[PDB]
Amino acid sequence: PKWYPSEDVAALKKTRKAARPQKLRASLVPGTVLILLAGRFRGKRVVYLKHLEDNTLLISGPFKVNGVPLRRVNARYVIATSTKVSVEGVNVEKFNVEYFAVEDQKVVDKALIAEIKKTPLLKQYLSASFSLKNGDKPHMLKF
Amino acid sequence: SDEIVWQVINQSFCSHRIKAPNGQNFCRNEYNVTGLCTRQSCPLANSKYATVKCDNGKLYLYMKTPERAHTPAKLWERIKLSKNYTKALQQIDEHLLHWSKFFRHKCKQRFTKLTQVMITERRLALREEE
Amino acid sequence: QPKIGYGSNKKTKFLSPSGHKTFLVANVKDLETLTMHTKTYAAEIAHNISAKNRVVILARAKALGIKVTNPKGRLALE
Amino acid sequence: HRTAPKSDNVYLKLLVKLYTFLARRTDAPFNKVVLKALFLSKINRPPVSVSRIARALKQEGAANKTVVVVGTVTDDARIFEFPKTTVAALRFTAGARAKIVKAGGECITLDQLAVRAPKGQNTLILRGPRNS
Amino acid sequence: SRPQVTVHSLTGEATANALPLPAVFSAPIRPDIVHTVFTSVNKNKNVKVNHNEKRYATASAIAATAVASLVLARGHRVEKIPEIPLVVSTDLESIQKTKEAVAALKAVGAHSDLLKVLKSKKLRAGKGKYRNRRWTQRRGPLVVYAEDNGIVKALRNVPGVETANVASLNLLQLAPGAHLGRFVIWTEAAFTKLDQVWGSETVASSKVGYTLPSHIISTSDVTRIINSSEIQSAIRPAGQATQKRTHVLKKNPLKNKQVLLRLNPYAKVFAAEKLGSKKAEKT
RNA sequence: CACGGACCAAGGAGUCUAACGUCUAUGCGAGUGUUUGGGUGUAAAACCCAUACGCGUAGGUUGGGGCCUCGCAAGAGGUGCACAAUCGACCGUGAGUAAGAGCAUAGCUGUUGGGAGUUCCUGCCGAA
RNA sequence: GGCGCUCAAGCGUGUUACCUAUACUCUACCGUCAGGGUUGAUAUGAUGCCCUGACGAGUAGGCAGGCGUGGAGGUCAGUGACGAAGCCUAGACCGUAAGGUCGGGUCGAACGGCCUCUAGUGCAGAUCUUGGUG
Ligand SMILES: [Mg+2]
Ligand SMILES: [Mg+2]
Ligand SMILES: [Mg+2]
Ligand SMILES: [Mg+2]
Ligand SMILES: [Mg+2]
Ligand SMILES: [Mg+2]
Ligand SMILES: [Mg+2]
Ligand SMILES: [Mg+2]
Ligand SMILES: [Mg+2]
Ligand SMILES: [Mg+2]
Ligand SMILES: [Mg+2]
Ligand SMILES: [Mg+2]
Ligand SMILES: [Mg+2]
Ligand SMILES: [Mg+2]
Ligand SMILES: [Zn+2]
Repeated sequence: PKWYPSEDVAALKKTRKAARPQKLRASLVPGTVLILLAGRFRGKRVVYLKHLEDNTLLISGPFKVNGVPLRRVNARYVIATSTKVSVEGVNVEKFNVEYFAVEDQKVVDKALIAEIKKTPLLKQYLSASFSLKNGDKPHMLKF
Repeated sequence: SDEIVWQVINQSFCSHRIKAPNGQNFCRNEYNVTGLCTRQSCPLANSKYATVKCDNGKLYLYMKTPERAHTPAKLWERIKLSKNYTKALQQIDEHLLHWSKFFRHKCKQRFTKLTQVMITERRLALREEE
Repeated sequence: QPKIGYGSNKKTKFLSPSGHKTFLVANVKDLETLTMHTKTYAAEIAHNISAKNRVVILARAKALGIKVTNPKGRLALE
Repeated sequence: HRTAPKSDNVYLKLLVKLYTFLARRTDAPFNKVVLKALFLSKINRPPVSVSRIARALKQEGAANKTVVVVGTVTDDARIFEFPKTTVAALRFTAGARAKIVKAGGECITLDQLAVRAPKGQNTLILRGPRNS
Repeated sequence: SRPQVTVHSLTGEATANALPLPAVFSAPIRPDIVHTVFTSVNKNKNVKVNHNEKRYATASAIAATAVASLVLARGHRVEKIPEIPLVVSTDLESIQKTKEAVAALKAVGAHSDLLKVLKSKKLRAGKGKYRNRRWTQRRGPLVVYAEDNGIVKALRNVPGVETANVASLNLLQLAPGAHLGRFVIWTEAAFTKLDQVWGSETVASSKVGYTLPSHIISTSDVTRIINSSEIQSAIRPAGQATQKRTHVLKKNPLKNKQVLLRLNPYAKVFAAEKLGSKKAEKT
């Protein structure tokens, strides 16, 4: 109170806007392969592990397969393909949002590779990048 | 007669009034706290009134009451606000006890601004002395 | 074609891009009427003021902390 | 009709301000009626003579009522006996004022009536004949 | 609304003798009538004006002379004067020298107004400058005298000061520019004679068939009357004075379930019952 | 595009005033207007007196805004402005009376008149 | 309309799709109107502030509000060789606009702002005339 209020302070009206947990798109499910459309790893195929509280999807390359480390990715900048891997092998509880502010990636990668081996040619798929060739129309293209 | 005086001053020549481009009016009256010609503003319009006004280094408080409406020479009672800002606000509230909130709020604001102006003119005119 | 529908909003009317309503000022006494309304109003020295008076007005305006719209006019060009 | 008196008289405007405030803040329709009357032009404010006041009081039960005339009251030498009452009106001619004072009555402005009867209790409004 | 005014000696010391106010100062102050009459009469230097209206305007101006706030409003430096209406000893009427009268005015406290009028002198702006109207200056104090004993000659030369007999007061001299409240100084004899000239409650005005005007409103201040004590008893409770906004925006019931339930409670139950998709019996 | 074009500079198609009336504001009020003259006057002025004449004066009942009582309210009533409705009396069959409003000033403005092209900007109301 | 068109880019007859206006709906804004709230006083002129709603084409006709030009009274203890008034200003700011303020230029001695009453807004075209030039 060391200064009397010069002019006046207009208090903001109370806001009836409570934040609620996000409702993700139906295609996104744990163990779903993803295509990243921007950033350092744009056009690179990655695996989906879990959805964080702050609405940043968590993804692993695996770094072993394609050199993409554990990372947070925005959901809207990602395409979801119809091919899946079982994520039950990897537990994915410890690492969280605040944690993001090598050994863990190795632990995750061993379990995820274990499931990757069963499906044919999946490692090659995750290794290679994606791009649009001439004559490719996305709207028909089933991803 | 304050209402009559105000109505004449409003719909006739308030010589201290200046019509700004926006349409808002400013009374030039030195004693005026809020330099805007309104019902609550013209010291001429209102019998009960107060202002902070600077004389030399001091920031005096001038009081106006209907009792001294006659004898305008002695009308404005002069009170010295203490240099301590907190003490000054306390003295203003005490003297303006049971006094309409408009003049009290405006008086406090004017005291704050005049104190800042005194500080900053001390700033602009700092000299080698002391 | 001019018409009333083009009228500007009242809250934004008569406002410079700096956000200060322009008020004409002739002398120090008229400057002092804008002592606290520094946020709402900015002073503008009249065209007919002499150079000797303009420096005094500018000094008093700086002391009061009131924005002058046209400083360095007739003390500098453009 | 009007929303404010066309006259530029300061005192009429003050009375209009008081009565519009009362009509806004009083349930009684009396304040509304007098407020609407205050706006009227001279032709629509015919003079109500002391004669009409005498008739209005002769009506049964109205002897002690405060007669109200939004306008001017004029004397009438036709009468010799005039009862005592506290007429209220905007203006009073010298003859009418003398007649009211002489008979023990008294004349008040409409502000004094508002102080007396903010809800217009026991009031009797009169209006002059606007034949032409 | 004082009872009396204190005379002031020429040297400045307050005089014990006191004079009751005349009834003119408690007269209607009407800017509109004064303005109309002032325009009509200033056109002459012709427009006919009712004599009673002219006297009414004169009375209104005289009443305005006592309201110091209006005098400040017009521009006079009445900030430093012993009191208002300003009264001075009758000996003022017998001064023979301009310098003595000016010194008496300094003692009276009208020094500031005279200094203003002196400083205000400037050359006439328009071509009227060469039509015998060349120098223009502000107006000074008015000195009213009941009888002239050489005061008139002394104060003629000093700029800004005009003298007028009590029996002959002028609206032009009293209200320059249709603006009420000129600064005036009344001689002690003049203050007394004002009653005879204009009349009091129980005294004939000395003008044939003239009475001072009555007030349409008995009280000048409407704030006192509107507040009062009994009206507030008569008045219903007040509002907020800043209306609360209701229904700033329209929320369609069909798209927002909350307002839909608000409009209709039975909609909740009907949704659970699904009567809209009810099956009529096959029969 | 269809239709026309010596050249530069200029100048470039009539006036004051009256009569009646509606409305508005102000002053007074069965009154109202002064100035027809005089006094007075820091002097056409301003202030004031008469002097005349002008234009004015010479009930029954129902409804009724309003106010009183009862009623929380709807209502129950009581009382009744203006004015209307019909019912009549009298004066002298209406402009009727049986409890008048006008005069003066100013503004705007309709009509009749006495010789008598477009129209600064914005807005508003609006036939057919 | 122009370029162009002839299983039409010509007609009449039906089908959808599509483009979009001074039209309609919603929102915000600006104006006029209407209904309101607000004083033992308002955090800014109760002619203020605030709330709510309706309308904005409009021909004939009529009314209001602003801008600008002079005249007079009053006023700003206004402005001025450290540069007043006048004029220009493809500069800046303001106003929907008539315009206003400032900057600069020009100018070189006085004039402006504001309240009131009083006068008073820019163009077109003809008969031609005169000088001057063919
Ligand atoms: Mg310039
Ligand atoms: Mg009439
Ligand atoms: Mg009866
Ligand atoms: Mg409040
Ligand atoms: Mg809305
Ligand atoms: Mg009857
Ligand atoms: Mg009846
Ligand atoms: Mg569209
Ligand atoms: Mg507010
Ligand atoms: Mg409508
Ligand atoms: Mg229309
Ligand atoms: Mg002038
Ligand atoms: Mg220009
Ligand atoms: Mg713009
Ligand atoms: Zn003021």
